[PDB]
Amino acid sequence: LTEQQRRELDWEKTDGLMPVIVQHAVSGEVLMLGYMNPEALDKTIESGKVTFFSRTKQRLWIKGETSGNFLNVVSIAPDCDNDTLLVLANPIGPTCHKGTSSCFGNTAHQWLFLYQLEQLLAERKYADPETSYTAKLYASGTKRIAQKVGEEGVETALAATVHDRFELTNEASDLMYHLLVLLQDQDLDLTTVIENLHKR
Amino acid sequence: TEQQRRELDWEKTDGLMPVIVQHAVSGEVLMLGYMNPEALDKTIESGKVTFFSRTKQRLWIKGETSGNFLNVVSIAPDCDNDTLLVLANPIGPSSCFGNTAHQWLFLYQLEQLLAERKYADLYASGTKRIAQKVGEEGVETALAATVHDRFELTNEASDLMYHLLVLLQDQDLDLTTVIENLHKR
Ligand SMILES: [Mg+2]
Ligand SMILES: [Zn+2]
Ligand SMILES: [Zn+2]
Ligand SMILES: [Zn+2]
Ligand SMILES: [Zn+2]
Ligand SMILES: [Zn+2]
Repeated sequence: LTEQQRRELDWEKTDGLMPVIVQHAVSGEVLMLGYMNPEALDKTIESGKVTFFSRTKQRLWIKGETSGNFLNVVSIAPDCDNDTLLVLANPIGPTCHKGTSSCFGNTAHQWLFLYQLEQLLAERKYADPETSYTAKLYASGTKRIAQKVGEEGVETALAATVHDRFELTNEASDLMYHLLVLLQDQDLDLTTVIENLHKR
Repeated sequence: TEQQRRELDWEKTDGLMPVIVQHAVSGEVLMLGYMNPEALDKTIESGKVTFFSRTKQRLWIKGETSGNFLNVVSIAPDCDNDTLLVLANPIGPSSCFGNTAHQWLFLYQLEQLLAERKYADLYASGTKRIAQKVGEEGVETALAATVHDRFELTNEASDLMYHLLVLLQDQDLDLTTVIENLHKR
């Protein structure tokens, strides 16, 4: 937030309490909505931790003050008419008091599933070979996982070349699953790949 | 939903519920508006996002000025029932929040741009040439992982994703269709 951006925030239209959307800075999941006054926004900038004004306790509260689940600020932006902020943040622990990542429960944009799939495949690392197909892959060693990425790339190429769109959909799915596993096996992740793509 | 609307905390929000609109596919936050109970009713029945103007100016279907409507996919309350999250599909341009975007949004945008570059100065070389790039970079990804060169593996996985998007677009598919396919398994 530039100084002039903060000058243009419409506190009078919001009656000194600005609605603030907190979104996961990587996955795009909407985590919560809270409210800020000028001092909450200022403490948010200075500390790097999302800080709200609690009308209940009529005090500032850094989200995580009593839970341990903080939101590390990555970015802050106003909307087109300056009466709502979007904070992109990294949660250190789950955001909702129900033990789950979002205060909005189980409604999620389509692409979130890919991120959740990766998360699941990254938990199954180092968690014994009949828990899942994934764990047994992990146990097979890097060479066998890479072998499946290679095979699935071949199947994807061939199904496209034959113009069998339904087979291309399924082999592309296989490719993605095994690529996720292979990246996890090498201490990487799709986020790293997307970043590398972004730089180019 | 029945119970969910029974349980919305209309009194806490002085009759006006904050409403986050988020792209149903990509996750981009598009806007924040406000809804009174009739605005939410009209939104549910019409399938188009309908707000109540906070200044004074009546009900208002998003797009009744511009042609840019939002088609409802999903509506959820947060945990203390004083904010709604609406997932919707826009029909007309993109976010009221400027350039800010979560990291994975870039993948979605890359796909879009790749579609827009069917008409530039790979695509022209046929399905076979793209499929060749996919197969070769699968090989290179497998080899780089196998020798534990994480930098090369990052670059090769990146090539592989980019060309996979090109191939899907070439066969009138996209990564959203693949993500949904993985979902149903
Ligand atoms: Mg390559
Ligand atoms: Zn606004
Ligand atoms: Zn919550
Ligand atoms: Zn396959
Ligand atoms: Zn709660
Ligand atoms: Zn709430």
